[PDB]
Amino acid sequence: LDEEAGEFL
Amino acid sequence: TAGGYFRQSLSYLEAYNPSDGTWLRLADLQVPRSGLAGCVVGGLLYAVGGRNNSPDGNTDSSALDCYNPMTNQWSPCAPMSVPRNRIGVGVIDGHIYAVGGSHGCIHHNSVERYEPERDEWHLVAPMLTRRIGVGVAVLNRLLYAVGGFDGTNRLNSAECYYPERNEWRMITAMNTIRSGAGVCVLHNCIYAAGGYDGQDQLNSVERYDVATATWTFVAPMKHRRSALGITVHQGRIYVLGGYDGHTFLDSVECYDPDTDTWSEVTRMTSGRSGVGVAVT
Repeated sequence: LDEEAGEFL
Repeated sequence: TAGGYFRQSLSYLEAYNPSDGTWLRLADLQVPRSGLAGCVVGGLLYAVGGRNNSPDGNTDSSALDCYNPMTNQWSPCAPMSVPRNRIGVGVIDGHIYAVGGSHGCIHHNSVERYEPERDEWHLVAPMLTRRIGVGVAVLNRLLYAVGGFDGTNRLNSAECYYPERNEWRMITAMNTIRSGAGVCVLHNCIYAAGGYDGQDQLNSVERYDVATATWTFVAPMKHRRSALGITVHQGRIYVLGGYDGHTFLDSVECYDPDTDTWSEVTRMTSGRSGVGVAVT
């Protein structure tokens, strides 16, 4: 999703 | 640990006893948050910044709430001037410094200051660099901003703050670009654990020495992680939460500073990233 924390777009 | 993210932002405040080892819940946060930072002042635990990434919104947070281990209550305190997702915070003399973070597409270089005696916020001088996912550590009562992301480039640079002149000073840059690293001071000076450099999550861990102005590598963890929590109390610092690029990792690794080894100690019930950690 987001590469650093994994949170969604 | 306070907050975190797994499928959505979390309200979890839930502790771990490395002496016992079991997991048990405490009061949830008032508002779910991830990308926040945690710290202690006078024993009380304060969760700072972040955002609520939920099925119905993605609201960056300018709030911070104080919790008391004596009575299991979260009590709102005064909010900041701007919301700060992926914030870094440092504690000097039991005072609260809020560093960088993002609000929408704006990547802050601004820094703010909070007094738990009085409960307020005032702007100080901006950093040299806009930094979200910035690691913040305090050493010899100096405030350091380490790594992060300026909106285009991820950073290996670090800078230092002087509480007497409102001025930021670039120091020696890290050996590794690190955004969303775990940054804390252990024994002597600044440790930089893991993070994301724009292509891979990091298991390598760096260490800064102020007298020699030198960053030196130390043994790397077994599993890579960015957006992890970090906290110091009894030496032998553990890493909790984060993400490696596919799974919200479920490893708590423990580095011993003497033999310089890593080994997985325990695991909480679910994977999680973007936490604010401190210990009382």
